[PDB]
Amino acid sequence: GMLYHLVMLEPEGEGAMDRIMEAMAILDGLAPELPGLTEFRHGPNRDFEQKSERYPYGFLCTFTDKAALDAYAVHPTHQRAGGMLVASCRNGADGILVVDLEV
Amino acid sequence: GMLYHLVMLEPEGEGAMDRIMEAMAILDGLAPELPGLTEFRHGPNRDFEQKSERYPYGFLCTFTDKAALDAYAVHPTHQRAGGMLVASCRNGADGILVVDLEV
Repeated sequence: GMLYHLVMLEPEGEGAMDRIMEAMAILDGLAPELPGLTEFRHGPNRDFEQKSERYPYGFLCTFTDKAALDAYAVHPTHQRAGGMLVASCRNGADGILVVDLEV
Repeated sequence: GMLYHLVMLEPEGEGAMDRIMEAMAILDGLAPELPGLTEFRHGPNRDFEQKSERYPYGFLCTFTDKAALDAYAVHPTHQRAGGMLVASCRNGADGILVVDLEV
């Protein structure tokens, strides 16, 4: 079963978006190197209906399967990028919403 | 200018999911008739990191542009299905998170 991994971010502090944007470039580089991560996309939340105002930025990974998601989890590039995101968000990991939709 | 429209649901009540799957079937049949809606997916949130327990189900629509999202917004068949989602979630539309990532 195919997994859409959605990560919504709550930036907090001076240089939070800058660091997040470096983390996005780090993850753009990683995606092509992981065969089970078929698509990686990121951007501002335009929130046209004003129903997610807490999360001004997010990203999406599409994985072939759970093995692919786990390969991504553990890769040193992603652990570094993940650390940077946690350092850039409100109350750390608590300012990061992660959904894993099986589609 | 491509838009990822993500809807996460908080079902509330007996028969909430039953109605949500009815609304999903409506959107499955509509998506193919909306040419700027290039992909429509949905399923349960496995939430492997326990970081989104609130939202057991969700869906993603990929739109080519804002005009495509607007065409979906105003389509009477989408509105029917969206009213069903609202009436199936906790405290109405309060139980629905909607992101629009511009990617």
